[PDB]
Amino acid sequence: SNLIEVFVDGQSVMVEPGTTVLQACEKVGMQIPRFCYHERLSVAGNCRMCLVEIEKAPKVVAACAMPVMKGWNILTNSEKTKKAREGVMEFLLANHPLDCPICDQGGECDLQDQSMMFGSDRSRFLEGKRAVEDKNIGPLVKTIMTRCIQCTRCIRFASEIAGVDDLGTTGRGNDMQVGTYIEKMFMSELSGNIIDICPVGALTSKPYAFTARPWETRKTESIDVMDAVGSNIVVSTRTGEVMRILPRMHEDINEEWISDKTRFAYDGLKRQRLTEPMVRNEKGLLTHTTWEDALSRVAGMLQSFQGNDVAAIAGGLVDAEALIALKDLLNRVDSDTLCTEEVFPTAGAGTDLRSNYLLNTTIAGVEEADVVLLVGTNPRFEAPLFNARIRKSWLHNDLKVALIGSPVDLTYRYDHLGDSPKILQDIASGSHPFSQVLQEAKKPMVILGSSALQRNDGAAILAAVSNIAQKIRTSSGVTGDWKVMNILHRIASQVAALDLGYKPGVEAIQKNPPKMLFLLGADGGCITRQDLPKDCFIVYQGHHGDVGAPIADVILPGAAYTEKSATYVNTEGRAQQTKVAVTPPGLAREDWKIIRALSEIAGMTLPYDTLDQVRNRLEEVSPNLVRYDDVEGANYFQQASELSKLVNQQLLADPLVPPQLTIKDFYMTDSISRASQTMAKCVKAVTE
Amino acid sequence: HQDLPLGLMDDIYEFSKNFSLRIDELEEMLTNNRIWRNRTVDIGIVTAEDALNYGFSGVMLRGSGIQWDLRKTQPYDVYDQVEFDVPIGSRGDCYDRYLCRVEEMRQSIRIISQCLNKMPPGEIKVDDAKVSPPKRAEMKTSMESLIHHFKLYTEGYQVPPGATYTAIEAPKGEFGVYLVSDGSSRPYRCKIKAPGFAHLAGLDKMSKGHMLADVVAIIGTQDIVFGEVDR
Amino acid sequence: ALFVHRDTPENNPETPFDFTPENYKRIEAIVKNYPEGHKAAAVLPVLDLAQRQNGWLPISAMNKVAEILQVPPMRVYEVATFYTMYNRK
Amino acid sequence: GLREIRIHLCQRSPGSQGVRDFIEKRYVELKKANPDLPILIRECSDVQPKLWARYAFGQEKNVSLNNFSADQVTRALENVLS
Amino acid sequence: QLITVDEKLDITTITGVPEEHIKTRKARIFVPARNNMQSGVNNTKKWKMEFDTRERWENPLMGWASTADPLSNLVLTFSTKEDAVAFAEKNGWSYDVEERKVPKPKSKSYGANFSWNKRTRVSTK
Amino acid sequence: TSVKPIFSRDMNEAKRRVRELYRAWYREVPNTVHLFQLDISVKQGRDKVREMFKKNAHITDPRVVDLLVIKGKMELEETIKVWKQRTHVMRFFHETEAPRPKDFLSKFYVGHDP
Amino acid sequence: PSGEERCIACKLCEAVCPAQAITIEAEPRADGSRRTTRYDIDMTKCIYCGFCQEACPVDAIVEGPNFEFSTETHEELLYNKEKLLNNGDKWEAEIAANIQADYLYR
Amino acid sequence: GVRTSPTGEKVTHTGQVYDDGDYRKVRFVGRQKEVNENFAIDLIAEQPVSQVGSRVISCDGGGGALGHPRVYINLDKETKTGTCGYCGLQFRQQ
Amino acid sequence: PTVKPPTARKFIWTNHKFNLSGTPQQYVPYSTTRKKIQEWVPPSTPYK
Amino acid sequence: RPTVRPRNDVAHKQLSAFGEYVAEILPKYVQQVQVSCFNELEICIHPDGVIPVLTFLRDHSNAQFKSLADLTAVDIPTRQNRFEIVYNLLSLRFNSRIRVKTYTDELTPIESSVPVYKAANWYEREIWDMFGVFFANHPDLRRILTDYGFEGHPFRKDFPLSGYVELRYDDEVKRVVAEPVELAQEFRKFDLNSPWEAFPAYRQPP
Ligand code: SF4
Ligand code: SF4
Ligand code: SF4
Ligand code: SF4
Ligand code: FES
Ligand SMILES: [K+]
Ligand SMILES: [Zn+2]
Repeated sequence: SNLIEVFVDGQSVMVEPGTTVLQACEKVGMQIPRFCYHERLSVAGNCRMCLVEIEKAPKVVAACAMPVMKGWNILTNSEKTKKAREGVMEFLLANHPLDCPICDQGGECDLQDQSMMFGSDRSRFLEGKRAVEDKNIGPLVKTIMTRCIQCTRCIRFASEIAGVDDLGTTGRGNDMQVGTYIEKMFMSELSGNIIDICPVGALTSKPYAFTARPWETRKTESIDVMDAVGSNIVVSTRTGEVMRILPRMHEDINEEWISDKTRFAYDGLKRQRLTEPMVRNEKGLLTHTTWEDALSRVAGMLQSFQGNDVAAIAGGLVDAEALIALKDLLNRVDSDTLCTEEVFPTAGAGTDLRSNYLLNTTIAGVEEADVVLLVGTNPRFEAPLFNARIRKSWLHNDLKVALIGSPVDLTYRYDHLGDSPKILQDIASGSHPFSQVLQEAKKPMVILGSSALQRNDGAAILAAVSNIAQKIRTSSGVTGDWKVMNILHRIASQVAALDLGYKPGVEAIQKNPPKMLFLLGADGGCITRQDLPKDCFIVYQGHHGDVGAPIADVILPGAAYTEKSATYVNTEGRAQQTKVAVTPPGLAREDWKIIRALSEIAGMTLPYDTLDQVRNRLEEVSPNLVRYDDVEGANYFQQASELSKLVNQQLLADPLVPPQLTIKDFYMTDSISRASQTMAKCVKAVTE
Repeated sequence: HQDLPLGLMDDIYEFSKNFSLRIDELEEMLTNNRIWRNRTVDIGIVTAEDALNYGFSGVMLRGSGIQWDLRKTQPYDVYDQVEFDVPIGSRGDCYDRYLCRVEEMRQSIRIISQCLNKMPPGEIKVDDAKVSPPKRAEMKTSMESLIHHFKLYTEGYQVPPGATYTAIEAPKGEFGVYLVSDGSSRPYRCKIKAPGFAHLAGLDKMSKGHMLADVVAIIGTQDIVFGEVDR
Repeated sequence: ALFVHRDTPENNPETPFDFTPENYKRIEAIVKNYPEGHKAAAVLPVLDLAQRQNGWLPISAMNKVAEILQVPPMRVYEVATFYTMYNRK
Repeated sequence: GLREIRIHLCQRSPGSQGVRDFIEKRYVELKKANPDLPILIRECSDVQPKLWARYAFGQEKNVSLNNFSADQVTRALENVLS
Repeated sequence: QLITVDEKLDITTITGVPEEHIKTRKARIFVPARNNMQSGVNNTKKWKMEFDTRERWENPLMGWASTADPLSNLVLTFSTKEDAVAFAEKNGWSYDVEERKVPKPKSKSYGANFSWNKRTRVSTK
Repeated sequence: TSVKPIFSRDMNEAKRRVRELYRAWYREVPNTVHLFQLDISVKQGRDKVREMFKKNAHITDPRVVDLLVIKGKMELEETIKVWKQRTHVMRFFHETEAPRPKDFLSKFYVGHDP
Repeated sequence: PSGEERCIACKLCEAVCPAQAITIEAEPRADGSRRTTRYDIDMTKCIYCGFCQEACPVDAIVEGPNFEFSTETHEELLYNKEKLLNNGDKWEAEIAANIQADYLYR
Repeated sequence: GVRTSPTGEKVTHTGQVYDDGDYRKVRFVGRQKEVNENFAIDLIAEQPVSQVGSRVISCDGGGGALGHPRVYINLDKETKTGTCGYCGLQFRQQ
Repeated sequence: PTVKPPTARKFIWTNHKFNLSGTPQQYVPYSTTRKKIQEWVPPSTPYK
Repeated sequence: RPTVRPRNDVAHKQLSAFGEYVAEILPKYVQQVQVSCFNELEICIHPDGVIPVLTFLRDHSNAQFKSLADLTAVDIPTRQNRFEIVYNLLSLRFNSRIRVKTYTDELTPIESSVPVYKAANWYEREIWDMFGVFFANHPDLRRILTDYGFEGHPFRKDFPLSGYVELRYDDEVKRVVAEPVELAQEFRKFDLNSPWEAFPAYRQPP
């Protein structure tokens, strides 16, 4: 059609016009050497490692930037190409420091490896080397700038991806230095990604420093649970210990980035851990006991209560396996008070229809939107990788973005309509000028943050926002298959709990206080003993001792997300599973096994004894929960809107203020990140 | 790995000077001894054709008159630049194989004499820092040298994909390796051909119609080390 | 000389610098020479104008230019350290 | 008594056509009649449509809805609700 | 003279693997993700098969990492997804297959760095 | 599905070879107990033989049965010719290995293995 | 000569060891220096091949001249960093001389 | 800088010491805890900072090829010393 | 050493020690690393 | 060049011509013939051709491969026929070597080559012992290297390096006993493969 023919070493290839010589070589399966080029950044063409010979042409060309022409034969292994690589590698190493033994990149260094494969095997540089002073840019990223090869990946990433223009080059010639010039910290929710994209040891993880080498680490491909994006990760382990967290490429979720909480909070898994079951001694103090005794104590209380007298609350890091098991157990004593700490209005359709509480456009669908309206959300801190995707569309597609709420910094310019929730009434009625933008839009997208739904008037807001999406789809602006309404969650376990029939929020517990309460990783402090009968019997199951454990009667040590194979559903409804990287510490156990064991002792044995069986049970309640890496799609937005209009609830005057306004509120949000000494250094740095 | 320390060659010369007399004293005890001959002559006779079909090599072939020595027929390293004679037996028994080994010792001294006189100067490992590690002084001064030292001692050098069967004239017979490379820095498969594996498989054949004490002599004449037989 | 700035009592972000009214009128003419939407093109002439008023470029002078043209301060630091006619001392 | 109803169906398959028509026509009326009853509708591609009912103490019953019609689906729920 | 067997190839009984390391193990069949520290893609060509991670504890004497899982280090390489699945089936191993992730083709334009009216214009090189 | 056979051309042929192996193993147990001076009873030894044959009863592939019989005959020869020592014959009984918990609760208490 | 340890926890010796006889852990020292917290050599796994001292870029680990160190228990042959550092302090007078006599062949 | 904990056990340069309730200290009963007493962190801090008259200085640890790989150290900062990452010697521009 | 004495270092042992195996001065191995996982310590007050 | 292994063009032509010669004479079994860049000739044959091909190479006047140097197996689990049987033969008359390869799976027997080369007797016992490949019509096929009663075939790629059981002496039963393997220090798996291609000449197609 519009494809053109080129040759790579004589093999014909059909490429789209504009394809670069480097991209043509990928199709035949050749990787051209590179340093400055990165496929997710702008082309720079400065390292010159990609120089390649085009047949008959006397000058080598930079394959990463040169558009390939018709009939070109790219000679990727000719002597002219090989000598160009040897020459560039010679210049890269001329001033590079002899640091490999003390350098943390050693073993997974592109300079080392491309020197081995494409460079010469010796030196003829007989002078002294350049040495530069180091730059301090925060507690996360260590700089040894003598190792920098001036590829400018960090500068391009900081400016384009993170939307931060704080890194540049100062000076000229051989004395050109990368940095901030002034004493500044590069503290961004995405900052830790410059460690990955720096090809050399110039930028390195400060927490990870000196602890491991890459050849000795075992890699476990898993899922992040620090937010509801479900970023794909790799957990590096060595001899039973978690060493670091790396991004895992997924084009439709996180691409090859992760947030700084995902990257660095893992050190909280080594602190404040629950390693033994505990019960209260006669003096009212928690004391270690056996699995025998702790489960028997709970099973005895469980067998004596029924119906509303037993309730449970699920925290933000709970796996779907544990969720359904606890629902099944309480359903055998006739309790339906299965609650979450995160609120979602149950008015109208509630959780009957999945589309009512999903990111129906999907994360990838942001790149196709032409207008985005954000309501009551700081997506920069609630969903860092979802916010990075918006900026990608803002930068490349010219996306128009408007916000209702606090005028927070999103890393890109946007139209601020204000913070009063009555703007939503104006937009839907047609008086606000922005409604003209929405109507003209051909693929508009409306995102309402789950944080805004935590207000008392959350139901009114969801009705007001859902109404705006009703207006657009009645006009011709949209093609039908395109979905406009979206909810942006911030809690890893929220979507799975809603899918399973949990009641969002703890309103039911407040309405019928229980005599026995299960706190399943619940550390939001939403229910305290001041909300419960004087002798409530509280059971806490979790992996950290934080807010829930101190007030419990029985403590059951569970596993963290790195210590189990567990299912988590992200904000768009995609179901993904973690894998065991290391086993739980001490006497801690897999969370669904604790409930399965407790049920047997209580005489209400659940009908599943393996992870495969409890996942077959998950399929019974919601078949999408076992379709791993699949986004299913939910319809009946029309029906949800009709149900949402039955009850008319008014909007409070309070302006929409997101929970996280500045970066200091981003670092500590769950029990793991609250236990991280790395996260406390970040909080201290951005304040002091 | 390293070059000869200064003064080593003179000491090797001193040892080689007196060694033939030591072989002579050994022969004085055994070669013409009627008891030694009674224990070895016509013991464990193997025909030339049976030796080949049973997979024998080394002295087990040459004791039966087969004119084969991998150092002559398929030379490796510099064996084609040294002069020596291959001892050949005529009766295929333990005594002829014993004489072959004693004569091979004399020829080894003859070859060592030429190596001491013909030792050339120069480097000791291939000047190719992507295979052989650079000198420690280079590793501590040159960026390329340090990188190659680091990679050679962690990942190791990658071997192009392929499979070879390579064999030498080991003192016990043909010692070979069937080495399979998959393109990485670790071998995919490494079969070891031990000359004693086939030789011990022939013990049943070679011992037919002999006394219980002739089995002692027959395992002796094959020179079996169960490190190579068992791997 | 160096290409990293360290605050000192003579040279810090609170060192007083501001364009005189006459130089603001000149700044307006400089900025008018370039297409609307590309005001970053005025960085070189306006840094020079700051140096002609002041003699040299304190870090506060660099920050003022970045503020007038709405360019990130780093992008003005890169220019100031690249071209040799700017005196940073 | 009854505690929960779950309806499974495919978004595209003809076997789920009748259930899709029920939700698009009757679900809103059903939810208004039973505002305190979780009627979890969960779509998933390629699933055989089913109707799950949860009664007291975890008892469950499932009725196939394959190749049903909208009125046949209405009766099946009527049996559960009754 | 050939014979006919209509059955499913199974060799669980003639491999000598203990029963618990057949029935209780979960095999993962996947193409390894690119190590995001490096740009090389040569480690994402072949399919792998690994097993579920099991307990590692600290040796009382030295503090070394102990294990009782004989398959803790077993990694097999396969040319295709179907070669890996076939091998898992005949060995009786329950398995999960993960579809290969391929980087989406990109549109790289050096000229876009200097756009007249688009946000793709870079502020620095 | 046309494959080269080992010995048996169908399951009925294979079942014959299986029964001959059982007879040979059944008759050798009393001698095995005596030659190796085992401290198990002849009935215990024969029960183990039945146990080993029993756990292969589901096989329907004649080639797999032939290999199972081939392996079983080799084991019989090692025992008949006294190549096995006393230690080898007693490894079928795992006398020093404490019983392994089988139910869910027992396995939950001890560790993480399923 | 200052008394600072030569080893910088590069783990090249651990990588090359044909017997997997070396176990190393490291972290930033209180002065920020890159140093080991664990350095074990299982002397009953070791093959005394010298590959570790060839791989070491700073001459930190060496095989000394002592060969008369047989023990009465297995556990005494599991060396940790304290034992190996004491061996260095014990034998340095002779190790340095041996290195001086052979480093030009390396 | 060897020191003893309350139980009387010496603390190693790595900070190791068995706590009070740890049974594993029974291995030292009737024997001794091997502890090297030349702490490297303390010995390297006794070395005097070297005064040089250049922005960049090189260190090979001494001994030429018997030291460590040769590295170059930038001395532009006047608020701290330049330290060698291999041997810990310190340098200051004069 | 009377003719070519060894280089003096202040960390070198002044007193040589022979083989100490089988004595109360024998080497006893132990792990030189610190504890990896810090457990949660419950409060000492019975607020519950 | 001093560091580069020199090429021998005459032996490459010679071994190529002999490879076609064998292919022309044994078309019923020969599936592939190739000569490596270091001049080793490999004949890949259908497994039914083991005895006819090996007999021809031993007895034919222009072959005379009288000595079986080695017989081994290679396990490639990704292949349907995972086991590759490799015969390395030596011709003293023509001072040449040849490699003959075939294949089989777990359940398919290969014909014993003992009739052609008595040397093969123990090699096939080792292949049976260590890979579990059955050889039909073998005079005495049994384990040769492993312990009596050993279960499994250790040289298979999916057999764990340290096995499944380990031995110790137990005082209670006064004999050596076998128990499930536990390691005080687990073997440390290393990922050494660089993510950059080393040898373009061997690149597989995309
Ligand atoms: S960046 Fe790479 S080449 Fe440079 S010192 Fe570190 S490991 Fe060596
Ligand atoms: S610090 Fe790293 S990413 Fe930034 S320019 Fe230097 S080498 Fe490139
Ligand atoms: S000498 Fe011992 S410790 Fe050193 S590399 Fe060889 S086996 Fe490992
Ligand atoms: S002893 Fe040498 S090779 Fe081993 S970690 Fe220390 S510095 Fe590296
Ligand atoms: S990759 Fe093309 S010049 Fe850097
Ligand atoms: K890096
Ligand atoms: Zn130094």
